[PDB]
Amino acid sequence: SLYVRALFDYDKTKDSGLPSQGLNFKFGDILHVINASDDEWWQARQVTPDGESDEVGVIPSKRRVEKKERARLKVLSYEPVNQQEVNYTRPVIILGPMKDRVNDDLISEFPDKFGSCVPHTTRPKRDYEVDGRDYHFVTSREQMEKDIQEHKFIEAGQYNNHLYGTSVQSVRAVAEKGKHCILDVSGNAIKRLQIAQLYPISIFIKPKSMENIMEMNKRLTDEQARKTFERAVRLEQEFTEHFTAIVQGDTLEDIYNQVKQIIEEQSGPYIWVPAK
Amino acid sequence: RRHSMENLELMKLTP
Repeated sequence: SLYVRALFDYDKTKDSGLPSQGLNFKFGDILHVINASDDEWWQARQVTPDGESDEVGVIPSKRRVEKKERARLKVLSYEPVNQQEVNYTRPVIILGPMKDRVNDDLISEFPDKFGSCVPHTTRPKRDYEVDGRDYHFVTSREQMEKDIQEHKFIEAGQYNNHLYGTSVQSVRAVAEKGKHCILDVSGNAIKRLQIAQLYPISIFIKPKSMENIMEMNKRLTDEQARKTFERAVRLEQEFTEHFTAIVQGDTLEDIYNQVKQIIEEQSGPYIWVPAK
Repeated sequence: RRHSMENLELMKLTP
């Protein structure tokens, strides 16, 4: 049958021209499509982490959703998904404002279910550092670079003219040890992990406003709040298709609780993945 | 730690 991840938000009340009672959903939701026949509207049911809703509603077709979206600018509708079995604990990528706090809280509050991978660096090992503990210390920039071009790293960067990178093997190492690897990385690492058959749980924290940002962090100035909100907008525009979920709240506590639940809901041995 | 990772200038990577 056809199972789909919703890449956008749908509100019945907002849409006119519905043939039957619609089914309104949120981004990230998984929908079971009962009949795709009409070239306009589809009949689907919501798929919950617990059950499968006994209900039916009308959702716009992929075709319909796209014409509407394309009509504006001078396209995200539905991502077909399959249920897949995993032998590993999925990595976790939180993105958006407050993500760092959310990362710190997961590791602190649940040390057994969460952890950090060992990154690679070309920075010369200090006498007190142990290779394999702090970093995997690469003794050749040439080698480090060849590793990068060969896609050994899901992310790489520079600090004080030293190369740093986050290895796939290194992430897979925590994943197989039974912990969610908490990654501080950009939206680009998401696809690489997927390509690597390690499917991260990717959660974006979407600020409702600049005020929303300022309320959760009271020590930010207007300039900072403005900047923080503006980079969250482009982050969302760039990576949206690659998010497993998007969360909003009026408080950090509210956001955090949601991420804990989503991670829980996404942490089973069977997960929904793109069909390809 | 890890401080250096906290601040990095990221590099674009090949497809």
